[PDB]
Amino acid sequence: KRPNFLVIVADDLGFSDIGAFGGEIATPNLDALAIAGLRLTDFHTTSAASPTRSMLLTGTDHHIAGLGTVAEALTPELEGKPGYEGHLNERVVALPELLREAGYQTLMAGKWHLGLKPEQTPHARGFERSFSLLPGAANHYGFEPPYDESTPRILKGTPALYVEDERYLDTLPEGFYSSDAFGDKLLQYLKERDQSRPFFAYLPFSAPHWPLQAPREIVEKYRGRYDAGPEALRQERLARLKELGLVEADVEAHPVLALTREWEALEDEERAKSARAMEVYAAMVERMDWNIGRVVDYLRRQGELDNTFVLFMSDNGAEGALLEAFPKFGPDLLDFLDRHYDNSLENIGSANSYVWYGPRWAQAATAPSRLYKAFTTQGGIRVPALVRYPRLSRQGAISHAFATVMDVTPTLLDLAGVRHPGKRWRGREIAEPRGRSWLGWLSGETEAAHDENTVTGWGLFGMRAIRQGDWKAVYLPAPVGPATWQLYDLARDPGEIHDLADSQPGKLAELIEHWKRYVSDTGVV
Ligand SMILES: [Ca+2]
Repeated sequence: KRPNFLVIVADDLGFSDIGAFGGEIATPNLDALAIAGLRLTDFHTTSAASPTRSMLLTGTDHHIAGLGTVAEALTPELEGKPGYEGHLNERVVALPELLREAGYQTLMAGKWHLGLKPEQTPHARGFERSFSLLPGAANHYGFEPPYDESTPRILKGTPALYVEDERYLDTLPEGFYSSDAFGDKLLQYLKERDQSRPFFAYLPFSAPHWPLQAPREIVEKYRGRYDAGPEALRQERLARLKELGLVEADVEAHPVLALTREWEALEDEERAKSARAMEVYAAMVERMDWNIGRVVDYLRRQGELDNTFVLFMSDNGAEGALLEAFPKFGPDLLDFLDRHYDNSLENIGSANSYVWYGPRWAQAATAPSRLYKAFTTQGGIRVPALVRYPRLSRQGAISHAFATVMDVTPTLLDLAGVRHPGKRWRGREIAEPRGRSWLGWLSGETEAAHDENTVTGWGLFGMRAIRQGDWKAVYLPAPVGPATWQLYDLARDPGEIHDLADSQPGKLAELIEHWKRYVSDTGVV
């Protein structure tokens, strides 16, 4: 009997935020799935939202699938390059397109980020029912600033732009909050389904992405929890990750890098507003979890949960960006926020606040990894992941087997009994997956879907990484790194701390060869 699929994606969720991944945040629904299922510690996305999402729905690399760089950063020197179209292109077929022709009902509620135009929406790319925020982010409550020439570029590119199927929405309902609206819509779609056939349900939240906003009654639950700051938090998370066996007891955490003032150097007002941002974030995660519970509990009561392959992942590392630090997100973002929002302590988290938590809170969640979102180090690309499907033998454990987002499409086609069509689909040439199906591994037949010779590449925002087995080389340009290849043995040094470039030039050499083939195979510019 063919399984259902429930693929749930958090937006900028960090590695140890969820209870079953070492966190203090209340996530009882996700915990129950994770502990019963398989937690992954070596599962990888890309370093940003739309690249990852392009891969998750294709089984190939973002440079092929249309998100060679993020759309919001395309220049005229890249526009025209194949795979840099700025949206999911027609050089790929998506997973829902393939399941839909094989009898699955394809259902989505959440953030898309794969295209703004009609012919690029979920309805156009294989979803029969969809309720979607098309851009990368937006106000969770739908409160919009004035849009004119003087509006910061980062706000202009994040309107609350929603579609349902083919209808671009004029207005949002009363009481709209993103995670609740997504929960509501996917539950509706599930209740209205044809019960004699399986479904592919896609639940990409916009939480916990900035602006950090959540229901006050949930924020209140975290009052005072983060008063000790982000370095005290990082220590609690590291200890708990070791206690749970998610990281080995000897692991050396990468040092925290930040241009901001450390907690103890902050004035009391500043501290209070930063802790409140973290209390808000925690509420965002809890309320996402609560909506997940609504979906999952419905399926359970229907007797469908055990027949549903449930995959949860974040889409990249925790978000450490200072949005004020990027002039191109302006002109003056902070002044505009100061004149149009209220970020006073007591308003933070509500519709007319606009905050992000910054590098220090972000690195508490990525530890022991190096850095955070938009870096090709482990901090930006190693994300929490779980699989709950009791029809698979490998459940109840923590697995450190290498995996990536590109493995999802081939795994789900496999379970559906559906063959990838090859190099041609709907009269056009298409790419075949670069990932590998997880079926043998999760069946207990092999110990991993990949091996010591597997080669995987990353490149975005000028950064690079190239990995074979557990050897990884990384390239961070100025001002963020030495603008040279650094080499790491991930099996001994997960924090990417000890550069082996000089002591293992032969291994670096080979990885640089692999990197050239990566660029060549996928069209990296
Ligand atoms: Ca993201």
